[PDB]
Amino acid sequence: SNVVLVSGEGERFTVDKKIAERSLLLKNYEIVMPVPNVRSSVLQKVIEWAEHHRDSNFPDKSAPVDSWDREFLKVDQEMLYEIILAANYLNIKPLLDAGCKVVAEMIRGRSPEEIRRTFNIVNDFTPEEEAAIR
Amino acid sequence: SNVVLVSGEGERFTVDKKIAERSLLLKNYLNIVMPVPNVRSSVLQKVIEWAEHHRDSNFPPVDSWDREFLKVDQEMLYEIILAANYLNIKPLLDAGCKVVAEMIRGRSPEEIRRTFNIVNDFTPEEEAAIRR
Amino acid sequence: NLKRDLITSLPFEISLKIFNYLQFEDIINSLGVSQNWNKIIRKSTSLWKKLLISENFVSPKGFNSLNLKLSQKYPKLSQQDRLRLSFLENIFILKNWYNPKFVPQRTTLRGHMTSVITCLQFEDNYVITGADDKMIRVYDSINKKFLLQLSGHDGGVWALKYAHGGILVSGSTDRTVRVWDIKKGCCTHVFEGHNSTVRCLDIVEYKNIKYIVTGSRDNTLHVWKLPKEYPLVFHTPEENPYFVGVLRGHMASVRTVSGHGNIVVSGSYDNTLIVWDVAQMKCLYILSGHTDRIYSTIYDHERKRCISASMDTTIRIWDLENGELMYTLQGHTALVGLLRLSDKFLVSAAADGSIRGWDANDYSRKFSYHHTNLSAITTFYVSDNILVSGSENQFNIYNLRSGKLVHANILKDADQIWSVNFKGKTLVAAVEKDGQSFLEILDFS
Amino acid sequence: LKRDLITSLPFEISLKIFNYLQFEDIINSLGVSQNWNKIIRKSTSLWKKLLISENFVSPKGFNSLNLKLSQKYPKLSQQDRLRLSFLENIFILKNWYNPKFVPQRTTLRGHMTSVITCLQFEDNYVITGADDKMIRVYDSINKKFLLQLSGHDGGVWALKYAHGGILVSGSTDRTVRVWDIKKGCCTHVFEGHNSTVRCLDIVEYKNIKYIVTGSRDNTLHVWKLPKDYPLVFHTPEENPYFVGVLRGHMASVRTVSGHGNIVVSGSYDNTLIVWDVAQMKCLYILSGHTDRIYSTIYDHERKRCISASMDTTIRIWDLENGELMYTLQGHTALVGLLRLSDKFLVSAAADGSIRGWDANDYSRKFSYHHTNLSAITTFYVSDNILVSGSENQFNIYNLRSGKLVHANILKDADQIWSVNFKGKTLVAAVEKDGQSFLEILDFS
Ligand SMILES: O=C(O)c1ccc2ccccc2c1-c1c(C(=O)O)ccc2ccccc12
Repeated sequence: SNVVLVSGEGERFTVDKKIAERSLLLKNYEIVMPVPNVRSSVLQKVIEWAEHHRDSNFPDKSAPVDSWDREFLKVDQEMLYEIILAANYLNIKPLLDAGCKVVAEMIRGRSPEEIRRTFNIVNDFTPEEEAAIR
Repeated sequence: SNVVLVSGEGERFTVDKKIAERSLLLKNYLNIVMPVPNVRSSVLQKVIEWAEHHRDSNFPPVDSWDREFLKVDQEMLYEIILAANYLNIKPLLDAGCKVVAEMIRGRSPEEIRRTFNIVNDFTPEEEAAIRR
Repeated sequence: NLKRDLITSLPFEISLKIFNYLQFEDIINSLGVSQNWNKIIRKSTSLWKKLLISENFVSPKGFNSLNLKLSQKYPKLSQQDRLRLSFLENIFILKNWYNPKFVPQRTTLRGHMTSVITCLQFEDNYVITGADDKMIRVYDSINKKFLLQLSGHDGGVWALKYAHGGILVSGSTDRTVRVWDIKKGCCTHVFEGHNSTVRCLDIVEYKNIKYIVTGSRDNTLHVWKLPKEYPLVFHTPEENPYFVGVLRGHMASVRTVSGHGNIVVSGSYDNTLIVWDVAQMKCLYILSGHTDRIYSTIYDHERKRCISASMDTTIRIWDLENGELMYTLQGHTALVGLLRLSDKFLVSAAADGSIRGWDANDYSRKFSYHHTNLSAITTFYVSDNILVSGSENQFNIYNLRSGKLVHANILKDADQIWSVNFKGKTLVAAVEKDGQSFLEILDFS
Repeated sequence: LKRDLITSLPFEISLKIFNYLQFEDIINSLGVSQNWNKIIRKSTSLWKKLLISENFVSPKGFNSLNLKLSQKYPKLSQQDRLRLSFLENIFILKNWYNPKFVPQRTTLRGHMTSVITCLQFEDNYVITGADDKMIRVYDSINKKFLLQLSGHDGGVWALKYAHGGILVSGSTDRTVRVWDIKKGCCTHVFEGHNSTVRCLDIVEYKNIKYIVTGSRDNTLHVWKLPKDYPLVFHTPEENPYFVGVLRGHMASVRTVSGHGNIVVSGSYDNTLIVWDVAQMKCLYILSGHTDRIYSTIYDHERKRCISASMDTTIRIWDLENGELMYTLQGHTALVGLLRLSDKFLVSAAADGSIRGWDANDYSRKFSYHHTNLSAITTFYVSDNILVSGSENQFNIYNLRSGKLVHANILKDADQIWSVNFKGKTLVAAVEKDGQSFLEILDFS
């Protein structure tokens, strides 16, 4: 018993109904649900997470990220970003959680410059808002 | 749940919404940030100190923590009455008016004048007609 | 320095708030503070209103009448300034009423042929008395003089009601109802129709028409129009254009009546009060439960209540929305005499030389005063400020705010006090000396 | 290339990222950008979860800490207030927790006598009382003696501070005095009490305040705290402020605890009674102990009562219905002092033991022994710190790690009569060589 999920780049993904039901948006109510504005390469990776986790339960500091979830999320930041987006859109809370934990792992321990370099963000503090420091 | 009241000097005062509602203008308004034109910060802060202290008061006679609170110079008192009036907080306005009245009670016209720095501007005629 | 004329500086209304927290003594002082305080204080009608009310010189539902009388007395003055002079005058007069050192001016005028006065009216500078000698005597209360005797009744006068314009209505054992003009000095109209003594009477005004309601020992009341435009005699009510109809319901003598507008309440020796609509000529309610004769009633129109006093020794307050009994007041000693309702107090005398006062709204206990002699009360008159009371050899005046006898001394030489009435500076008494009647006018200017 | 994930993601998600980090990493993040800094301070939850998780306030205590910060930082926003308060708190806690940090010490003269019998610390006042009949008032901000309140005709043995600089005292003269500190004098004397007043409390309820007064005379007295100046009432039936007497215990009332209209007392007669001061009515008889009751706490939050005996146990009772839930074992000696913080029931026995139990289920959370095994004379606790004193020993314990933080800050005391702390201020009434002193310690 399958379902098909169409990504935003127009590719069809066939996956098992119960595995797709990991998505609550999916769950809620042959059968072909669209995934608007979600790069086919992104939805792939979601489905991959979902199949890997077919027999995982999760709860409702926190449960640290699964050793597998950590590799599967060792990606470039734009993939990281769209996946977090995707799990938000699809309401796959355990995935949004993991995603967020990894981003937090990027900030952890770092300094302000360190951080900025880590995301290519622009320091737009005035000399006087800069030096304001506690 | 909070609300911001902006004083005539541009200073933003965060206050609990339930608490600020003591002002019926604010309660009325209407409908996160409410201007309070022409009310100095120190005066607004005084008002909010009153509203926060009376948070659990039932208003429907005289007053007591309000007496230290209203024991200020005349400029301040005046200004607090204006702000109470503007903001529609009857029990505070009522309280400030009572305080003004306490200044006048049992005092002669000579003393009332000296208290408020008022010039006696009756003609000797106006005044003869006054004592009867 | 950091000093500011707050009254001046503040919005006008905020300044009146402030001034309305003050005693009037402080307000008089404030008037003398400066032109601007003077103007401010003198601008406010409602400041002076409140003052007049807080000193009980007048009531909310009495005020338009006072305003009118002032515009008449002082036409060149503003409402505010009228109220203020009225306030200042009343305080002066009251201060005198309150001061045990003050001695009023006493005037004595020959009373009636018989030594017992039965009724007394004090209105518009007129004092009117009736008695067992078949005569009504009209006196002038400013100039303090006897104006004139009105004769013609064939029996004793049991009741009289003055109506605006020098008009008088009396009722007599001769079973007539008579209407008088004082200025002209004669009986204008005789209304026959009662089959027995006219015992009591009232005058009511409804939709701008004035009516005489008369109660009789014949069991009935009769309603007549007060004539507007000598004596014209009407032997037949049927053919009398001023005759409205008869009110039948009581099974015995009608002792007492009290009306306002189209509502009239009577009490009877049948132990009952009837409430009547006088425009429909119908009974509204029978009020049952007293167990002996009723001798006094007040229809309380402000509050829509009836107050009755009975030989059974109780007072009852009845609710005129539903004809229901509200309250029974008692007891231990009988009540006597006529009841009075001031704006603050229901007051009655009692069979033990006392006067009692209850709050006029919820009838809680408010005052008792006692003639030290255990002397049967014959008469008292009251207002929110003053109680005046008489009995044998005794004429007392009390300050109802402080609860103290203010004057015990004033009419000592008089043996009996039959009737007493007062308004502002004037106080009048129908009295007996050495087996003879007099009228006493006491003036507290 | 890369992305500014924080800015790009919906507010709610970036927030959820921030809730995963430690406070350090969140400050750091404030110094990254106008938008980062913005996002982070738009956030009330962030800082609320932070105060809570370091135990600087409890879900229930929140609104009240909020109003206090409002009363103190009127011109700040809720967020910035919270941030300030967290950052002030984390810096003080680091100090308290730091083995290499030593606090400033101010030693002040105490009472004419070496034993101090009671201590209140509230509103920047330290108030102590002793056998010498006196009450002493100290300023905790400037670390100074303010004034002495005298009047009592005998030892002072119970104090309670009331908001507004008012204090209430119990004594051997059997008076109940009320003082105004800001005026420096006694305002009301409440006689009526046929022995010493050993204990006392103040409660509030339908916005009037009352004083409950407990006695070596078996009964309690209920008065109302008032609204030329030594204004005395010899006569209880003719004293306006006296409500009633609450008769029950057949022995001395050693200890009392209440709020609102519920007061609970524990007696030398081995029982406790639960009272309703509104109706002046006895509610339950907590009976089961086999020796003196030395302490009790009315846990209003959970509608429970805790009792500490000379019989050596502790007992928890359900105040909705009045039966025993648990008997605790942990003291092979009379449990003397009792405290309840948000997370811990802490008790302290005279074998030198101090033990801590979960405030909810009462499972064992910690035990500490003064090395010399002498009687624990006083202790004070929060969720984060334990300060306990005994003869020759003054100890600060870090409750997260269970390690002794300092052992000798008050090395030179021979006795710690009484200890109390708040924020950056530790205060102790101590004895040195026959004289008593007030010790104040500053962790800012
Ligand atoms: O009952 C009494 O003896 C009593 C006592 C004090 C009072 C004071 C003011 C007015 C009435 C008072 C009364 C009283 C009440 C009554 O209590 O309303 C009702 C009827 C009364 C009749 C006669 C005398 C006193 C009466």
